Amino acid sequence: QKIRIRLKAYEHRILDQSADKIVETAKRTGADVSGPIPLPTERSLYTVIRATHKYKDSREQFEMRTHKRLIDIVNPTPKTVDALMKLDLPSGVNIEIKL
Amino acid sequence: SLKKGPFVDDHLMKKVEAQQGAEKKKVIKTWSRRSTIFPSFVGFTIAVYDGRKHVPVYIQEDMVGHKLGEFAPTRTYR
Amino acid sequence: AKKSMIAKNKRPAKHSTQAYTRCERCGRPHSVYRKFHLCRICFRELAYKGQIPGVKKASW
Amino acid sequence: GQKVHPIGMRVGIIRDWDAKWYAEKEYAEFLHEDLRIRKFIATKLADAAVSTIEIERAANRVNISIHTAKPGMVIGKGGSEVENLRKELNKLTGKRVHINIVEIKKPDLDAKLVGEGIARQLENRVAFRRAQKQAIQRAMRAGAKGIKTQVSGRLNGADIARSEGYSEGTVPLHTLRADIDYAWEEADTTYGKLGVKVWIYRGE
Amino acid sequence: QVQYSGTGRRKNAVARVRLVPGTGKITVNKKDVEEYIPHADLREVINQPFGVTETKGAYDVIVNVNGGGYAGQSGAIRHGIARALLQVDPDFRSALKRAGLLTRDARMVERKKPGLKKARKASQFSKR
Amino acid sequence: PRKGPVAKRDVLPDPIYNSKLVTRLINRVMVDGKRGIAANIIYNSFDIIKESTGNDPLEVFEQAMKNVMPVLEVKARRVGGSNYQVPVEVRPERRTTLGLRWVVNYARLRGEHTMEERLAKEIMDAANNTGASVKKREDTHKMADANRAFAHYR
RNA sequence: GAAGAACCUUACCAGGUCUUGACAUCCUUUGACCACUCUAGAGAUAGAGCUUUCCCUUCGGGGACAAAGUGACAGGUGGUGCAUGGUUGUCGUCAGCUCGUGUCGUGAGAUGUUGGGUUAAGUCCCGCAACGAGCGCAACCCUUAUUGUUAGUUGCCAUCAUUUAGUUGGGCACUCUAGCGAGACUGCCGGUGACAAACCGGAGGAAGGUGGGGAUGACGUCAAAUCAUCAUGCCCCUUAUGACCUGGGCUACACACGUGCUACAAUGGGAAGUACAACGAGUCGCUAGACCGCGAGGUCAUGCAAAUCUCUUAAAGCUUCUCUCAGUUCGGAUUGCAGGCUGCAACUCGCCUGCAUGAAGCCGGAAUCGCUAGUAAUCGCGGAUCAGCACGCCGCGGUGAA
Ligand SMILES: [Zn+2]
Repeated sequence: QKIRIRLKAYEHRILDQSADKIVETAKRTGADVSGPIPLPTERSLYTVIRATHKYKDSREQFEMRTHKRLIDIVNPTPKTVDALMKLDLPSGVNIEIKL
Repeated sequence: SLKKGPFVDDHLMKKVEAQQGAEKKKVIKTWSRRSTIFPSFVGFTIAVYDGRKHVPVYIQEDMVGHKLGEFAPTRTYR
Repeated sequence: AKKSMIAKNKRPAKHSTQAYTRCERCGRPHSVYRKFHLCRICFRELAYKGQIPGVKKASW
Repeated sequence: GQKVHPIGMRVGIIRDWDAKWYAEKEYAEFLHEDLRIRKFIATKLADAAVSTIEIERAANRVNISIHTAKPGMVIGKGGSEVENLRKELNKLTGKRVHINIVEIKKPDLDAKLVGEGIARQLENRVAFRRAQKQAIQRAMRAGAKGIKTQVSGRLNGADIARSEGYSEGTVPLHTLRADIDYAWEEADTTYGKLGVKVWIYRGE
Repeated sequence: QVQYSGTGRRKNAVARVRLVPGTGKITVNKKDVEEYIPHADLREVINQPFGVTETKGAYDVIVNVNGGGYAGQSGAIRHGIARALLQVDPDFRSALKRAGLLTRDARMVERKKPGLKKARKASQFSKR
Repeated sequence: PRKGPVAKRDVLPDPIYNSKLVTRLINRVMVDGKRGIAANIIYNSFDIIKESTGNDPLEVFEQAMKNVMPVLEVKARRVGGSNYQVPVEVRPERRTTLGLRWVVNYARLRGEHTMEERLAKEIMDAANNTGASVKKREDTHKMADANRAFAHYR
């Protein structure tokens, strides 16, 4: 209800533990929480010719991934609201409180 | 391909209208590479720069359509 | 001549169709990833040094 | 050429990046501020002999950390040097910087430090052979599993370039669970520029 | 009521078969089996499970599908049938295996590789 | 190839006449990953065949085949390092292979502007021993045993 | 190299221009530069106009800042891969290359690393004056194929109802998403084998024998390549090979070669109906919808910073009709005219549309290349660089042989 939070990082351990922390901060005070919903994990791609003057054969391709989570909550009491306002850690994964 | 009117640079128009009263001075040096031809140009004599030298050429009637750059070719083959 | 050229871009251009891309630390004119502002080789190397968040090697 | 930068492979898999943040749509300022700060502490390395640099990302501030074999020399006499750091940095950043320090232990078994030292000795016109040998002396005896050392260029300030080095212990390379480090430095007295590259191995 | 299910996968296409007692029939995406299918008489292919067990009728088939071409997903319904018939009697699976048509064909399009025009094509190459 | 022989990828029977040969012939008309068209010209040719002199699209087919499938073949071998071509005892399968090959290819040049009249007429003429495919098999057997003298004890 | 040459970018040529100079540091006076407009100009600039204005004050001062000067000087895509660092190409994904201690030989050297068995392999077993080891092989890694569990939206619709519809009620069953687990190890059967290693067949199983694919490149050879990504010894330019601007090059054409695309048609040309993927991109950008013009497009308006909205109903495919073997209704190079888009500006030197004209070309010598399976062949989709411009390159998927 009227609140949810997205996640976007790279290593899954930090995302999953952030998920556990927020689920604690939600189901602690009140209830009606939603689990750590998986998401399609966008991916990028590049291609660098692995040389410096010639030989456009030797390619060297790299990548990027972005795991995601998503959690909504229902009946947020003033307690867990302000606990959300104060919870900031960890600091490797970007979250965003959203209605 | 410029159906919002043709185009000729102002540092040529003012320098071509300035003769509309009297006779025309035989010389109008320019860059001569961005301008189409307007009806107000017939009878003049404009020299045309080709990146190396300016090329003096008069103005006839049917020679009014295209741009200025089609008379001093910068190729010089032979 | 790379110094006069590098100094050229830091100014506002003469017209809009003139502001191109060129690496920051090095100065390659060609093939600069306009997501990172690195040239082709500089990103290649810096990926090895573990200093671009994200980028790894891609096996699949 | 054929070989692969070995901390370019264990990266992400078993060892992680050393710039821990996340930046969508703001991904050139952050990069070219990280680069700026990473460059500008090369003054310390002249004597501080640092090893690593982290770039954490606050909400609106800069938290980093470093490690060096001499904690007193970096922070200064009464911690005032770290203050000069803070004030030069935020001025360089336009963002409040919050530095931190941890002391490095067993600074023999590093890699960048060892390369720093052997390039130092090579600057003073000393015999490369005994330099490599005593380097691996003090390294292996500090407790390790293998070291290789390479040197190349106009060796002994002499004619056509060469390359040769010596190794003790044993270092598997194609295996992945390796945690092997790597460092590459440069020096010269008057003949262009020399080349030294060092590899260690301290557990899978 | 009584309903029987079973899935099938081929060339990255997947069909969700549904079985029920009827006269021998299949309604692919609320359409007659001869609509989704082109001209294709690869229908013996599709009834081929029946030609070995419950020979050769008669149940009905609800079926969803998505992905791949026609031939791919067409072959991909063949296996929901196998799994459904398998649900009925675990006394049939031997005669299915001996006649096969039970394991998922893992052949699929190849990961290409940089430097080659195709998955394996090598460019023509001047000798001298 | 170098180690040892290898498997052979048998085909399925046909969905009309249920013939391994029919499928094995449909495959040898397809060009560039486009199949249905081949099946269509096959079926239309079959109907045309059965129309005039209706016996079967299958029986006259096998007639034309046994008219074609050879029994020997010159196999160039340099046992003496030279241009020795020795008549070989052709295998069973390759016989059918060559049957279909000569049939389809040499029929492709029959020359009816119509799409599949070319095939139908060809196999109907072959079943009655008129046409170069029959002449092709007879030419193979006339070049075999044309030199079996010096090329048999090998 | 070049993963975007109209100007640039851009080194090169013709012109018009500057000197501690476009860029960095010091020092002397200082002290805060801007920006703005009008003129003459092809601009570079020149010339005038309100002006660049103290951001700390203890009464003493400091930074950004000009401008001038001053000399310290900067500057160079100038030179040498044959003085160099670093980074690649190949032999080669070929199976090899070595060492310590013992022992042999007057010595260069040899033994190990050889013979028999075995193998993808210096992989293993057996015997042997050799005993042991290291970089290599393999394994540890990523992905594909089966699935248990944990979780159910922006995903799914089986059990219910209703609406244009999974939409909206209702549900999380399935599908899918994605974490943790499970699973292939010659593990059991028979046989062959000196009982060893291994090999042939079998069950079970989703896959059986390195399941399929990738990343991963030993000692070294080739004075291979690169001072033009960067760096650097030495040699060199210095009122000029350093620097600013406009215009042209790099797109020149009697000719020889390498790589590609479209074709020489009846499995085809045209016209009309009819369905099915996958990978990814999106805020000054993807356009919904509707209106207009036959078209490239324009107009007003709509969501979308995301499993929601858009690019985007994929094309070959499947069903009918017409065309009859001809340079043809095939082929559409080339060219006239009229338009569209971005762009300060498309002659030199963009992409695209309509009309009109309609070239060579009817399967190609000697010779020569690629390819062992979801491969070859064939058909579409996307995106990197990027106002704009792809038959190239990097990925995806459909059909599917000998
Ligand atoms: Zn760069």
